[PDB]
Amino acid sequence: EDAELLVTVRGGRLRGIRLKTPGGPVSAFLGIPFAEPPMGPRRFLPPEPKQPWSGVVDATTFQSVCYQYVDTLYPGFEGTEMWNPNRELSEDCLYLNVWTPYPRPTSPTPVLVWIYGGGFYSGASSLDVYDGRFLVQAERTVLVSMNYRVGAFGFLALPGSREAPGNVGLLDQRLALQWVQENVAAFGGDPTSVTLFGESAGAASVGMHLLSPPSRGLFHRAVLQSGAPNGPWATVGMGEARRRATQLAHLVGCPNDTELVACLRTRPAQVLVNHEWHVLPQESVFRFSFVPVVDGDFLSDTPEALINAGDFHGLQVLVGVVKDEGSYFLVYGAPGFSKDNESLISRAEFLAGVRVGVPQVSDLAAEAVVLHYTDWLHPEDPARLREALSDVVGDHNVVCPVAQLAGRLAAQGARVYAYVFEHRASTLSWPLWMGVPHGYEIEFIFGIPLDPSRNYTAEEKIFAQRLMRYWANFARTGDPNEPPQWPPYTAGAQQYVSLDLRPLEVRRGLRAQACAFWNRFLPKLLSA
Amino acid sequence: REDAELLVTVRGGRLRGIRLKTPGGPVSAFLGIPFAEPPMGPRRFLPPEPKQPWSGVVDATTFQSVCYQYVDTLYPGFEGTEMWNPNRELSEDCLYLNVWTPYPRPTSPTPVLVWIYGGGFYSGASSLDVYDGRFLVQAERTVLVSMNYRVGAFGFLALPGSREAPGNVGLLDQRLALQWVQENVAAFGGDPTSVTLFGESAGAASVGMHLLSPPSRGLFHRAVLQSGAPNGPWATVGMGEARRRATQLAHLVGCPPGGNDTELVACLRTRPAQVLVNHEWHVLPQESVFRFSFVPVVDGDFLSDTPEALINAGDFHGLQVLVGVVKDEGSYFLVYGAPGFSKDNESLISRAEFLAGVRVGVPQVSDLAAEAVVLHYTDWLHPEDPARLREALSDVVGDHNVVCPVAQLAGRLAAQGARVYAYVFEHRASTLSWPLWMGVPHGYEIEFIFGIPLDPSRNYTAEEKIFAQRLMRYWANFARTGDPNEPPQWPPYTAGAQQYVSLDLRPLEVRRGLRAQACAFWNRFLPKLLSA
Ligand SMILES: *[C@@H]1O[C@H](CO[C@@H]2O[C@@H](C)[C@@H](O)[C@@H](O)[C@@H]2O)[C@@H](O[C@@H]2O[C@H](CO)[C@@H](O)[C@H](O)[C@H]2NC(C)=O)[C@H](O)[C@H]1NC(C)=O
Ligand SMILES: *[C@@H]1O[C@H](CO[C@@H]2O[C@@H](C)[C@@H](O)[C@@H](O)[C@@H]2O)[C@@H](O[C@@H]2O[C@H](CO)[C@@H](O)[C@H](O)[C@H]2NC(C)=O)[C@H](O)[C@H]1NC(C)=O
Ligand SMILES: *[C@@H]1O[C@H](CO[C@@H]2O[C@@H](C)[C@@H](O)[C@@H](O)[C@@H]2O)[C@@H](O[C@@H]2O[C@H](CO)[C@@H](O)[C@H](O)[C@H]2NC(C)=O)[C@H](O)[C@H]1NC(C)=O
Ligand SMILES: *[C@@H]1O[C@H](CO)[C@@H](O)[C@H](O)[C@H]1NC(C)=O
Repeated sequence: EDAELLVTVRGGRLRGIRLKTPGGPVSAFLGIPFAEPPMGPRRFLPPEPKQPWSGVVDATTFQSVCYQYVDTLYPGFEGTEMWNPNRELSEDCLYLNVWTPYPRPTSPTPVLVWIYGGGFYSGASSLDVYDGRFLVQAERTVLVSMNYRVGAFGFLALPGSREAPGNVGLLDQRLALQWVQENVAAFGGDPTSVTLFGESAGAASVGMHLLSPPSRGLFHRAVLQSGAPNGPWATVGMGEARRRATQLAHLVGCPNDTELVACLRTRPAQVLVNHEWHVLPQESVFRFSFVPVVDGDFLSDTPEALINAGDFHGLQVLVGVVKDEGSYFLVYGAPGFSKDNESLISRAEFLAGVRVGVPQVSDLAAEAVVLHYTDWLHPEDPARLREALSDVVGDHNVVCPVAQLAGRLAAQGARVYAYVFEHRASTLSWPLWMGVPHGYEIEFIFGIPLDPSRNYTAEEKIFAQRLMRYWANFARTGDPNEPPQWPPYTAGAQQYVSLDLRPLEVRRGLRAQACAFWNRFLPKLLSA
Repeated sequence: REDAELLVTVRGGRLRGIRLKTPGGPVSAFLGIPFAEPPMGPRRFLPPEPKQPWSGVVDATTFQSVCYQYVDTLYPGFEGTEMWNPNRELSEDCLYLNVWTPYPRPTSPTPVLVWIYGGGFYSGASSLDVYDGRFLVQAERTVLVSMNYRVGAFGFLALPGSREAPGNVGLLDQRLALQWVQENVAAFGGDPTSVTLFGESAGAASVGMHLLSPPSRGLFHRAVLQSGAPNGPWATVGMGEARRRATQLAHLVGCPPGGNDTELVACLRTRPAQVLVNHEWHVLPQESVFRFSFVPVVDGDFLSDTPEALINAGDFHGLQVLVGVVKDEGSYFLVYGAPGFSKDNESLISRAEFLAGVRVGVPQVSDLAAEAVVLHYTDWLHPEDPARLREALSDVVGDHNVVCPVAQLAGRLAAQGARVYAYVFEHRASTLSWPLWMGVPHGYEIEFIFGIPLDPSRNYTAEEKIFAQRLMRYWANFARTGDPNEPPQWPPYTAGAQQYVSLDLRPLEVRRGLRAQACAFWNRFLPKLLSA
């Protein structure tokens, strides 16, 4: 036996596995139970701590993926299958993973905690693109990632009810963060230096832990990649959450809240998944059925309101976006779009796409979108319309929520660093018209290009090593700079850097003109 | 001993004119021809009546009186403002017109240009030096006509429905002059079947209203709209708001001691003309720039609908129009009420003064609408740069009142059968007395259209004289042919390509879009916003 792979947690003993990287070995502890399995009567309920076990838990392989919808838009296509579950689905899915250097560190080592995205309806810590071995070897951190419940299992809410209070998937995350505080030192990690990082709904999750006091004591720094808690998709009101939960029950043959949840608990998990998309109020892209609910407990107010009221002195945040946030989502419902065409849409398709990408707004609000995003010297140019609808979806859902979060946090005491990721991977299987699509900086942050079995260029590996150094520099010090400098983002100067194969370039404004529309004017329009 | 060239018989009787010297040769001028009975006493606020025939010879030898009007006092003695102020005595006896013709008189019928001055429907006169028609007639051998029309309350006070102050009588003054041209211009050598209206600011709005009023449209064949359009937010008023303004004016001068309309106007008619002028600005609903108290009223008679609706519903096949704007339409107006502005300094305003100026420049709109304006005209990478803010507020006022109304009319006329030519005038005269930050201000293309640089007593450069001769040729070519191009080309403006040309000392340059991004806000979105 190898003593470096034997660890005792508070719940008992674990057996890890030695992993190889091109830079040397890494210790991995995969599939550590941190909660009791949320099954049967535990479905929809907050997680409970895993009870202690005798013997040695096998922690040499990833555990099951939480039950979720499986994308079937392009079967067998690398660009979609890389996000699909790579382990069997199960409601017994509340496990987390710890990578550490080999041999295990003997001094407290900074901890990175990864929260995956997936629109709160999908995702897994076991995805190849989230493999922590390269970050841990290159930058000598401890990396933790957890599975959390998604879809109805994590976020179905009948607000005020106790059988389905909502946001339990966020409580799964919080329980994992409490687990890190209590046990990460046994792996060499420093519980006093925990940096949360996450992408899309993972970034939204990070922001929500920033705005929920019970979570704030469990970490010290935050990274939000291509997502924010204050967008139009990451939260839902109590009334609409109840309507969606009630329609799902009807769609699966179920009838007060007590009897409703009891009937839902009798249904196979896959039956809930098969009706998940049909509780949305309209055809759309970038909207998900079961998301965090604002009900006064986990979030005592809207994320917007909590961001505006917060004192954020002493917090450092790293936030950013990819160059083309909107393009990926257009093939999931915007008319005229496909990954196998040029998607050169007409004005009619553009106008129809605006209602799909900006759903549930008045005709006047939609007219305002069309005004801002039309070039009135080229109102019908297909290439310009394609780019414009990509901008609509990306600005509305990602760029402008991130810009507002960054500006408000900076103006209220936080040190913010902002980036735009502008390198299209040579490996990218999506068509050229999508540019740098949503999600495709993750493989570089995790050092995946260092994997020899993959086909990245020599320059891309150096680029990955640069990004891993920025991220780990930020985790260690709150400052990504290697001591061309990366300046903090401020509400006035609005400075950010471009991340690509070229050295850092400092620019001003995260789509400032467009985001003034989404963040300043449009909310006034919807009030009246 | 008389000169046969200076004697003309019109339908009302005989006239005697004068021979005008010009740098290029002699011109015949008949200045101060009565075309209506004097609208005095009981005739105040009433539609004009045709001038009754006279015996003997009327001396049409000098400009007649300016119609009674407010006199600008913002910068006393400043050439930039005094050039627009009355240069004849003020009088309600002011319905006279002017005819310039070549010397000797043309033998074959000659195209006619008819000028309608601007001045916000509250001021102006055909006698202003800058409207001297002698150079156009000499250079391009056309007949030039200009008329005085009543302004202010005398021309546009309206108690809608009443026959004692029906409104729009200043427009009826213009139409009667136009009827006079149809009936009499051939006696001067002019061709009544080739008449081109042209005007600037309120004169341009007037031209457009004659295009949209069937009884006027039969009296001309082509139109030129300089820096103005009938569909602007300042050029017309609704029936109720016109009544409110008339009733408030009467109240401020002691009438009645609202109520009965006949009683009210009878009391108004006893008030001295200057007393009404002294309270004219007090009836506006708020502090503003580019808003005028008494303007054409949309009451179903002269205008059967709003100019917007008439433009959208009209068939304009067989019409040629020439339209355009100056480069900085808004700047002149900011010193008349926008906080922080003055011709004397650089008017580098603050953000707070910019936001306050938006409400002055876009008066009587909801807070939401004002927010939309601020959104579109703020550079959110430089939201507080004083120079950018000054320029932005100029664009706000200029796009809202001139550029975008002109662009809407140009686009709809073109799409509905008219041949349209569009320009942007971008030469700042060497003699301009306004400060440099104002750029090319509203109204300062006129002197080049009328060829004023050819006047020996003024100091224009030689290139500006050549420029002035170029523009006169464009305008006269359009008057003769419907196309400013001489028999680099000036392409027609269409709703798609939206091409226009730049007028300056360099040869014509073709460009696209009359501030298309901005005017989409004003012409397409903002009306939708004001509807809920
Ligand atoms: C680009 O493709 C889209 C989507 O079409 C799908 O993908 C291709 C395999 C193609 O062969 C289509 O049959 C597929 O439906 C096209 O938009 C579709 O057009 C069809 C036929 O008119 C219509 O039934 C679908 O509803 C449309 N789908 C969407 C999402 O709009 C689009 O026309 C193609 N672009 C081209 C050819 O330029
Ligand atoms: C509104 O007022 C006019 C005012 O005319 C009055 O005529 C006399 C009756 C006298 O009161 C004068 O001082 C006024 O000037 C009315 O029009 C008059 O009506 C009278 C009688 O009906 C008739 O001879 C004429 O129509 C008008 N006389 C004039 C002009 O001398 C009008 O009827 C009033 N309307 C209402 C509803 O009261
Ligand atoms: C630019 O001038 C404006 C306009 O008014 C000036 O006031 C005179 C006293 C004189 O200074 C001239 O240059 C101008 O005619 C200034 O704004 C004025 O400021 C004064 C004093 O605070 C105030 O009483 C007026 O109400 C202001 N007028 C307006 C229209 O707001 C402005 O301050 C000047 N800009 C500078 C000095 O940078
Ligand atoms: C033209 O020049 C002379 C001075 O040389 C003088 O008349 C004046 O300054 C200028 N302009 C006018 C209108 O007189």
